[PDB]
Amino acid sequence: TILEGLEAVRKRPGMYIGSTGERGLHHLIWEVVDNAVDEAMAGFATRVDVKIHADGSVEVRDDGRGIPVEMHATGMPTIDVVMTQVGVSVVNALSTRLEATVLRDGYEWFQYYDRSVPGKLKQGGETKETGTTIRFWADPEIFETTDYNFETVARRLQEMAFLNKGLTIELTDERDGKHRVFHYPG
Amino acid sequence: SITILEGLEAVRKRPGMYIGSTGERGLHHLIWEVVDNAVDEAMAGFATRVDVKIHADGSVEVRDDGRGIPVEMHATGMPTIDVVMTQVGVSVVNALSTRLEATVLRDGYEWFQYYDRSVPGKLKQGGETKETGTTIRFWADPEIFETTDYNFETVARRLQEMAFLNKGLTIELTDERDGKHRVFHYPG
Ligand SMILES: CO[C@@H]1[C@@H](OC(N)=O)[C@@H](O)[C@H](Oc2ccc3c(O)c(NC(=O)c4ccc(O)c(CC=C(C)C)c4)c(=O)oc3c2C)OC1(C)C
Ligand code: NA
Ligand code: NA
Ligand code: NA
Ligand code: NA
Ligand code: NA
Repeated sequence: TILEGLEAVRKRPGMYIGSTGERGLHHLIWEVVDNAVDEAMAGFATRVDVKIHADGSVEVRDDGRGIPVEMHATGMPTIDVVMTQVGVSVVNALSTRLEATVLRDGYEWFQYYDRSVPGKLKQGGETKETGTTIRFWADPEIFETTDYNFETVARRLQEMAFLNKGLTIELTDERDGKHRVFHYPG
Repeated sequence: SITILEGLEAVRKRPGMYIGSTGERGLHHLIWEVVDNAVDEAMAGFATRVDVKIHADGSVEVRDDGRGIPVEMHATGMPTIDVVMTQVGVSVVNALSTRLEATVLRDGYEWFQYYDRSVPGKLKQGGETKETGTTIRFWADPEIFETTDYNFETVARRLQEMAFLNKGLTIELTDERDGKHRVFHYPG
């Protein structure tokens, strides 16, 4: 049933991200970034870092509270409930791979998803830091393009910074070295 | 299999036999081993660039554009990359790390592997690419080392020396803890 839900996304992605061209591809970034910016609005995060990797993956890191990793009532870690059932599960469904690294509850935690199928959540080292890193690889079977446009992403992140005064958003493109930092005082 | 585990446990039992000591000098030996493997690939004529990143979580990432660690099934019934990470020089880094991740571009694909206290995960085949190279990210074990705090200046001075001794190689160093950076490239 959880698998059927994610397969429904792959069958009709337009129902979830509007379309499967360049605008649909960029929706994967908007979803993950919106989740990070939500932590800034909530008063926990101060910075969101976005990287476009040369392998076509995108990495989004925040210093918010960290996606909860404790066991959920449904019998999987809460992070796995999130990545299989809520908004960002669409990103998992339409990615060949998603990795999550969370700083929370005194530890670094590692999870991966292989075509949306969770690995086993691993507890890493001790840390007082909190936050979330998500890295995802858009599925080229789904999208008409896997080419992210730096200028499109930069203009969106600059507007997000303008609506969320005091938030810093950094964007790095590892394909060609482009780098921008956006922030408005607040 | 018993022998492979015995070998890694021998390293944890007496790390001084393999990296000299378990203070700061010993800690920095983990970076030298991984970087040495990348620089050797470059100067054997297969790579042009080595990128070293000290992450805010205390992990170190070393990336090269060399041939990539071989990933094909080995005669022993595990992938060659798992033989490498459990048996050769870099297996000392794996043994003295709580975690090691390898991302290899080779044989037409991006490949993902992890090691939890040197125990391999299942090697995963990712997307298609002609590109080749190796990325290793490792988390030094604080139960082994007296300190896990790498020194930017120590790393920079050693990488500068490596670039000087290997003319034509680019070595880039970034430290996400405090934003420090260097790029070394001696023409040759
Ligand atoms: C993709 O996850 C997103 C988050 O994205 C990021 N990047 O943080 C963020 O947008 C937002 O994050 C929330 C949203 C609400 C709470 C929240 O209400 C918390 N309060 C708790 O006491 C708490 C503790 C454990 C727990 O399982 C839950 C409910 C489960 C949630 C929020 C998934 C809540 C908390 O600690 O963290 C929260 C966090 C991190 O919602 C998620 C989890 C869907
Ligand atoms: Na949507
Ligand atoms: Na959403
Ligand atoms: Na935080
Ligand atoms: Na990883
Ligand atoms: Na290469």
